Amino acid sequence: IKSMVSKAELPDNIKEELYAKLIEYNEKYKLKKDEIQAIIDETVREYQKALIEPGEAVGTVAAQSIGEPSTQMTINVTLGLPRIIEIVDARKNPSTPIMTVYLDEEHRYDRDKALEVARRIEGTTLENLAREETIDILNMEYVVEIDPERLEKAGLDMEKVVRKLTGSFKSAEFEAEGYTLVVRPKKVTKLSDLRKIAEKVKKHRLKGLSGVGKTIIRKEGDEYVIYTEGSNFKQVLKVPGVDPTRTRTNNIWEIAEVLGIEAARNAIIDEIVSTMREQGLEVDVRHIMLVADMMTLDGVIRPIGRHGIVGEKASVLARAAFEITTQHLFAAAERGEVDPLNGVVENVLIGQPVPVGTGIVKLAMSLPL
Amino acid sequence: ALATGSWPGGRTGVSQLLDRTNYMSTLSHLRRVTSPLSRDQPHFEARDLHG
Amino acid sequence: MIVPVRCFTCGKVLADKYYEFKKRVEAGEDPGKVLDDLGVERYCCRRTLLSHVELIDQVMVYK
Amino acid sequence: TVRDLRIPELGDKFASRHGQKGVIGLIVPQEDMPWTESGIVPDLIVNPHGIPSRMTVGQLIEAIGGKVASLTGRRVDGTAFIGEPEEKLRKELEELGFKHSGREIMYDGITGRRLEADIFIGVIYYQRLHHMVADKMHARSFGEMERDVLIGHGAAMLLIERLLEESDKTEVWVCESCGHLA
Amino acid sequence: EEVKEVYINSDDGRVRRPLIVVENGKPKLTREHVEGIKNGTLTWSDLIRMGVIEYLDAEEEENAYVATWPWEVTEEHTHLELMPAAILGIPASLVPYPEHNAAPRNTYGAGMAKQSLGLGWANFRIRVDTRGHLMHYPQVPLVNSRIMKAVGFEDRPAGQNFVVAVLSYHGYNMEDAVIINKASIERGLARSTFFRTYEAEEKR
Amino acid sequence: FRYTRFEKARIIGARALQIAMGAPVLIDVPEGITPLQAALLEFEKGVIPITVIRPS
Amino acid sequence: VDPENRRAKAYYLGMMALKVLELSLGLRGEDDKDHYANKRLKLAGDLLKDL
Amino acid sequence: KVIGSIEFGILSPQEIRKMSAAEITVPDTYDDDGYPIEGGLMDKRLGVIDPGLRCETCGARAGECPGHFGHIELARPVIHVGFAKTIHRVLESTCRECGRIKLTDEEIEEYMQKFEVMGDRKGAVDKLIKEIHKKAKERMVCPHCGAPQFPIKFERPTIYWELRKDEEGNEYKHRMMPSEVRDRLEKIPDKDLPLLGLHPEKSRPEWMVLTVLPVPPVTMRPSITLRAEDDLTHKLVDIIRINNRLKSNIEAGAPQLIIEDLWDLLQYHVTTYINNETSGVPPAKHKSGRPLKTLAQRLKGFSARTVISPDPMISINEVGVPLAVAMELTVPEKVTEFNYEKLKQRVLNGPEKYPGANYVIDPEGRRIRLMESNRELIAEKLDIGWTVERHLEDGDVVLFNRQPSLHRMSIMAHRVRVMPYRTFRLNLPVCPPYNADFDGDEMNLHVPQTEEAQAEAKILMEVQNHIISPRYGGPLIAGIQDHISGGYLLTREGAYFTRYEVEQMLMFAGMDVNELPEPDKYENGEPLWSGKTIFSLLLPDDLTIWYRNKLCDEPERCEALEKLIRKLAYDGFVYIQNGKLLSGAVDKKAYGREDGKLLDIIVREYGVERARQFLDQVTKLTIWVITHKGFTTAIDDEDLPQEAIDRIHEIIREAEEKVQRLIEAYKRGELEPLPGKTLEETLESKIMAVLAEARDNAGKVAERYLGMNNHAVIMAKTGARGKILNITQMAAMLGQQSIRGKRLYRGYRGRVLTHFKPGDLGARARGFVTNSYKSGLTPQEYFFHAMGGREGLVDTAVRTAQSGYMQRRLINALQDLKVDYDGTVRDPTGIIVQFKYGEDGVDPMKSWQGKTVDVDRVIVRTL
Amino acid sequence: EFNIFDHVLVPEHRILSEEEKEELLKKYRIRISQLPQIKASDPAVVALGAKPGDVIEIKRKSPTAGYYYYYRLVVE
Amino acid sequence: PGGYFIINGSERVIVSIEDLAPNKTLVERDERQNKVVAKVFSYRHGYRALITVERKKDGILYVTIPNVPKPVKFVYVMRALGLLTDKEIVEAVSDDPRIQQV
Ligand SMILES: [Mg+2]
Ligand SMILES: [Mg+2]
Ligand SMILES: [Zn+2]
Ligand SMILES: [Zn+2]
Ligand SMILES: [Zn+2]
Repeated sequence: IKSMVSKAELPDNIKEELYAKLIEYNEKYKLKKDEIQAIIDETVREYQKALIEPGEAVGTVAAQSIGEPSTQMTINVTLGLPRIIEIVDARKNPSTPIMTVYLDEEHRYDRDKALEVARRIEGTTLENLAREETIDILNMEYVVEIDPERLEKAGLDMEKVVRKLTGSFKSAEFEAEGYTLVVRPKKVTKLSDLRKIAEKVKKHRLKGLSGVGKTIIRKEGDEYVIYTEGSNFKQVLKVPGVDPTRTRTNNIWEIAEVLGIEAARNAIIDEIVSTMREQGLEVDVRHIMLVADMMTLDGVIRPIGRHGIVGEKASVLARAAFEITTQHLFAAAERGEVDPLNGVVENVLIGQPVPVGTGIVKLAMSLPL
Repeated sequence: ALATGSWPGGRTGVSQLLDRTNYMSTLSHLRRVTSPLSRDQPHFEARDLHG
Repeated sequence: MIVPVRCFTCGKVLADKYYEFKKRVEAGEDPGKVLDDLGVERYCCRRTLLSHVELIDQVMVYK
Repeated sequence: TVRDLRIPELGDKFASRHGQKGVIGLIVPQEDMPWTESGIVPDLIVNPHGIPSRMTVGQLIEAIGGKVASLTGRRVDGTAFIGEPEEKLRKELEELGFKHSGREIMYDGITGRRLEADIFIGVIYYQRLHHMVADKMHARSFGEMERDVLIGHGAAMLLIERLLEESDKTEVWVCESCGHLA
Repeated sequence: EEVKEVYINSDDGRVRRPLIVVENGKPKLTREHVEGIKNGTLTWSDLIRMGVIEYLDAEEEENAYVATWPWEVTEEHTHLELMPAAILGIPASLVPYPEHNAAPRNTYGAGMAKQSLGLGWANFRIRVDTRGHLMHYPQVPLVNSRIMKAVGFEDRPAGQNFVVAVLSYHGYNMEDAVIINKASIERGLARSTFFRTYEAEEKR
Repeated sequence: FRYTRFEKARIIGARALQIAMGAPVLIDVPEGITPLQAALLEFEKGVIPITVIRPS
Repeated sequence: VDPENRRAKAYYLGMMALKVLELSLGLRGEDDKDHYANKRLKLAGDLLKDL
Repeated sequence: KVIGSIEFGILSPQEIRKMSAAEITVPDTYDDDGYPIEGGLMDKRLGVIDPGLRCETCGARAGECPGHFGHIELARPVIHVGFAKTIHRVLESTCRECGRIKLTDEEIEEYMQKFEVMGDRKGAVDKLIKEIHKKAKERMVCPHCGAPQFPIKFERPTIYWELRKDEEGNEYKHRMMPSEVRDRLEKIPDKDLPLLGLHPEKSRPEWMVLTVLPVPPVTMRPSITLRAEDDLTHKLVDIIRINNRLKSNIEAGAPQLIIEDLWDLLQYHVTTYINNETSGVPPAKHKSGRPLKTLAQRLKGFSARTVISPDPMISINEVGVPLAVAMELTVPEKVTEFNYEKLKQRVLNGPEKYPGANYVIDPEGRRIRLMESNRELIAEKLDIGWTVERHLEDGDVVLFNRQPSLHRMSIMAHRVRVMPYRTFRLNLPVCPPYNADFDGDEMNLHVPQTEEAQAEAKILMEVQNHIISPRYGGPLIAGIQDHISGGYLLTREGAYFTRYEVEQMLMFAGMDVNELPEPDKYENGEPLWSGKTIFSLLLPDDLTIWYRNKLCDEPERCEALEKLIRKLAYDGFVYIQNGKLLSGAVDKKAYGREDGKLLDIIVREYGVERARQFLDQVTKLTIWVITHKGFTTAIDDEDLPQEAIDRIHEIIREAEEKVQRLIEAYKRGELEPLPGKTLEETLESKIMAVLAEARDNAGKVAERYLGMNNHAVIMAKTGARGKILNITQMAAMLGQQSIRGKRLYRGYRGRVLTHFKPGDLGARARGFVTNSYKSGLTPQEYFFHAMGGREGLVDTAVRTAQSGYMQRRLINALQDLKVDYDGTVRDPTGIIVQFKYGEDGVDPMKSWQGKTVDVDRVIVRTL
Repeated sequence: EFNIFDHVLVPEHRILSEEEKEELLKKYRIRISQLPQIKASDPAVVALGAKPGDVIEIKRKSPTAGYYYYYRLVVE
Repeated sequence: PGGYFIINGSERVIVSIEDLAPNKTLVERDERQNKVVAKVFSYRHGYRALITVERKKDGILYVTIPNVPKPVKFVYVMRALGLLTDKEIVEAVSDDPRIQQV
């Protein structure tokens, strides 16, 4: 009960040891010696016979297995298949990114504490804390106005609204009929273009942290989870309560620029898996891990095609038939330096047995007699 | 030009071979209406059954 | 195309009861009783005579 | 002009007016064919697994309507929106002398005991499509994905076998220290 | 919301639709005219002249509160559908009780009707079609549509009434497959002839 | 201690091809089939002299 | 096609511009170019004319 | 004797002159309409293309004759367009007079050592290449020519300059000649080339300036008969046409300028020969305006098929091949001592009979056609060593294929079982891997020839060897529909098969003689056979497994396990013990694809011969049960009484008024807007959820007033095409019809259909069917359903575009990756992409649903 | 205010001494240039202070093999 | 039923063509190349040409002409057309004062 495991670590891979220990120990039926020996022999038999056979072509099979369910695959915006495409093809800004911000060991169990965070990261311009806009009469020009509701549940008030004058091109002051008035007796800024004022003046507001929009909260097993409608990971960490050990964001690159490359790989795998699972179909994690490893190789996440993995070096022939590529195959071949191989398409184009499959086996037989 | 289904206007498939594979086929073929768009790019607003 | 000589499912004589069938119904006599007066037991054999079309009265006038 | 007699053989395509396409799977002798106590022998037997998955009630209703039509003598009006509500053809079918349920008692032509259930038998209008196997089958004395499949399995020899060795194999002599074809 | 305009189209390519005009609750022209229609009194042209049937293009149909059936004819309904079963086209009319099926299935069957085998030309043995088909013993579909008789499908059908049984026998009808009575085949059922004409021009 | 699938297939094919071009087959006498099945039965008896040299 | 006709096209073009201004103003609603009111069918006749 | 590698580089003048068969000097083609043979560009000991065999010493008739190269002694050097930018990048990065890379000792030492750390990555070597370029380009004091002030270069399309000095503050631009440039590249030592993008041995810089132009062979310049001359030939004609003029002007008088003009002209012509679509170079067109397509436009710009039919009476690895197809497709079998008799009988049977042959190949190689003549004197003293092409025999290795070929499972090796009629027969459980059904689907049939190929397919691609899918840890080949229903009926609580049934039908499988059939569990009511026991007659005597069945839910979840810490009073938690089926019923949980719990276990523990057996015998088992008992769907299976009808009617009315209250509130601007979404979206979102709620409720009502123990319901709850999501649609209601998200709005300017009031946002108005497929759709509903039904057509058919393309991209990226013998996934350029595949090295096709050896299972195995 | 370090998706990065470096490169029978690589710009590298020549030993939790060690070269 | 031609033997039929109504202004959607656009097909005896009046996002408002693309301002074309006075162009666009102010 203290010896078998140790000498079993040789044919085993450590993990199965922890599991086995867990079973044969936690079983109120503690067997004799023979049964334990037999059991370890069997588990090891399984492991040794479950290993991948050298000569396989897991690139192609992982590719096929990951691309197969796609045919059978037909607020939060979110995505589905196009998500798989976005993550596989790098893409700087994923269409409709989301953050699953967690909180540390205090705000995880308090609503009033999670709400503070929520309102503090939401980030609301002026076109959301309003209802509409109108003009004046004669020389009056214009003036602010409603609305009032977005203050009586987020918790912002007319005060820091007066604050706004943080070096603003104008900004006035007059909270009257619930509709804050704003008289501006100056130009050298605006002449009459009240249209382009959509972004600046009204949009160039910030009442909150990060450059994001709506934020929906949802509990999940005695834990409060914050859902973001976009991403700004860098400035999401500098918010009171934000658990730096658990913030998740589907927005790649940002993960690679903040956390690092390994975290980017882990994020790739995690995201692919999550999508596939939230579609119903399942694919073994090892394929996804292969693709992700191959993708985060080189020191930076790069797209799976043309401007990334398919685009990189292989052998000239793997880019020689790169579809009539003037500025490529003409460019690649116009640089005559070296050339290797032991590829795949190069050998089939040339009439050689591909080095995958059986091709990686060599026979031998003494001929007497 | 009438036998090849390619008009002068650069348009093609103006005339087809009257599909005769059974009776219903021909009648349906005479009452067929075609749009002149792209055979590849997706026209989501042109394909949906309009009211 | 002139009554499928005999029948398909019930495969017995039925062509020989074409004319009198048609002509009997061509006076107002409901076919579902005319058939009964003749050798028309099961409906499978009845169908072959019910839903026939005799297209031939078009095709001959040719070659 | 040449005519070719064509008997509905194994593989030909058949389909009703309900998008219920199918291929003849086996031609079984009428003897082995099961018969209903009323004397009816099926012309076409469709698997019961091609109905609840799809949602085509119109085919079943059409079966019942064809049964009623065969019995009564009426041709039955199935015009959209204005045809007999199914339950009326169901309620008439019996007074004509048949279970409302479209099903009857069928006997197994092989062994002989009648099946311990009721068998939905109807008269549905099937259309023969122009997809005759006589014009599909042909033999000879494979692109990207078709390469990738052999690659996935790992059949290299089989690849070469199919794409080269059986076409234009050309032999050239390469110099050893030169690299230029001799 | 603040403009009133009046458009008049009298062009050369507008797609209209005939409708029974309904002033108040009473649709224009009643049994008085149906009685005469069944007779050789008033043709349909005489009808459009009289003022019962009216051609509405899209633009004019914009100002219309159409009543489905003649039973819901309130004093607001502008027009009245003669027959909603005419919504679909000629091939979709071949499907019996289409309102009891799914849209995709109806699409399949309707588009598949143009593949059925039968007589589509009384003059086939003189025709010179590239490839033609002729179903030996065709049959009028039982439980069909009123349209099928007017279209002339009843006069030139393409298929047969198979007495079908629903069960999996022997496991040879699984996956959409279908099992066929040998005898029925051997007696004519579902037999057809293929036609193909080759030509030879004495080129000079 | 064993072979991989690819090695098995490879060896079988090789032996079969050897048998095709002549080359007497080891213990087989009462048979009546192609060289492939001959190499296959030969393999079922583990008498195929073809060894897989593995790069290690 | 004549020089007198210019004066008319003017007005027409004006209206075209007007429509544009209206849609950017949020008082037009984008033209449903799939609505059969704005759809015209070319039958055999006019095709044969153009030929 | 096969290709190890290929090493690209740049051809030296010496090579082109040595590899040439003759010096081309006469600028002419064939000429003309009779007698096409000259002494410059055409077959002057160079190549054969007409039916006349004469050639360059090698004779070698037009049939089979590899083309021979030629050369052209260029009167003057000519810059190669392909190297122009490279030549430039070289010139202003190195020193004239010197030959050095304008780098300090230190710089070279540490640069080369930073150049070896990158010696494989083509992408990352260019960064440092250009960086080096710019670092040298800024200097003017090289360490190997006492520094003489370097006049920066200019370029393009093929011209070079040097802004030298002679006056003082001047910056005149001395022109650059190909002779000068080439002779200036010939100084750069072999030591400096590695620091650039060149080689000392493979690609010398001086060779970038062509001194001899290699002429393509006759075989590469075929004439396209009507003759449509070859473009290459024409442009070549122009090139020699100027070349000779140039040489003739150099030999004679030398006004310099003349030679310059002619030189630059020659330059133009060669530039066009290399690339007609170049930049800054007027495309040399043919007398029609149609541009000549040269080199840069040149390298740019045994099977069968038929319908399929089912056959659960053939082995799972077998394929039904129509004997006519078998008589066309043949196999090469060399006559040996074991088939001497067979093949002789085959060839004697001729192309007729059934086991006949069509061709015979004698050892010389001459093919003999058995048609004509007779099989008599042909089939004589064949002797060993010949080859017969015999018709397909029962058992031959054959590839079965169905397009589209998604996963690998789309092409599988089968065993020919020759049968009449005219379709391919596929055993039913092998339908999921092919994704085939029947309606009209056709498949491909391949017949491999070389013994190596056949074997390889038979050893590695055989059906039985791929029951489990590599995508997920589970079986792909299994029960489909009736197999599931049959497994249920066979393993039911009330499953009592009289002797007549058991005895006669076990012949669909096998296995009895002695201690198998025994002994009739029930003689209570009558001597009879319990279905559990009959099923038990297949599983091996040691598989003990237990997993909850599909019905182990709702308040019928329960439990009541009991571990070993024998009677039988259980039902749900399927318990099989040493082949004995104690408790449980067979369904989608028990058999079928996708699952991962029984068929999975018998293939891990006993993979090839057993797995196929259990599969093969079970189908025929399950099928005969279904067949002999009667299995159907009637029309009454979906019928509900009046009570359920009145109930549903009241429910849909409730939902209607719920929507109206929402609308009346929206009209009066009674606000209440959702947090995130826009006001207009709040209204829609609230309604959709309200109606969806009511829809599921209506369906919940429908499952109560419908007998759950008739055929149809069995299929829904069992495992043969089922889904409560569709049941609700058939009996209760279809629900809200949507278009790309939002409701059905696209219609008239004020509404969807002309039967509603303008602006009516009611339930029925914006496309909501209240009736199901049973009760029948109204005129409006039928149209709405059609508008909503167009979705499935467009969506499912559009997804193919992105699926196929995306997959094609990642396939063309990973197709090179393999598992090396050291258990490592490496790219074809020797780059460890993954130390030990998938981290653990366990093939997903061979792992227990992702787990690297299902530990809890292995431990239990202690009996 | 704490730090990154073995947190959300961050594995145990360590630096290799010459010994384990040479031995590791000897085991897998490969050259220095054949390893996956990191950049000096990589945050996780600058935090651990990695120089263009180090081979980071990365220890991550794998939901299949549990604990896995990867290796990469710091570059630019 | 007829409705088809017999050319060279084979029965040729003209498939009815669904075109967007000729001679008409239609305001396109938004932000593909630049905000809102109106589109006008116009037909005259065989030839058919297009005339867009796109209002791009700064109020320039151009017009397209068949002969060589390069758009010109609405007012340029309007004055070259036949409208001289600014009151003419302005009031020709619309008689509405507010719209006139733009
Ligand atoms: Mg299918
Ligand atoms: Mg199919
Ligand atoms: Zn009968
Ligand atoms: Zn030669
Ligand atoms: Zn120098």
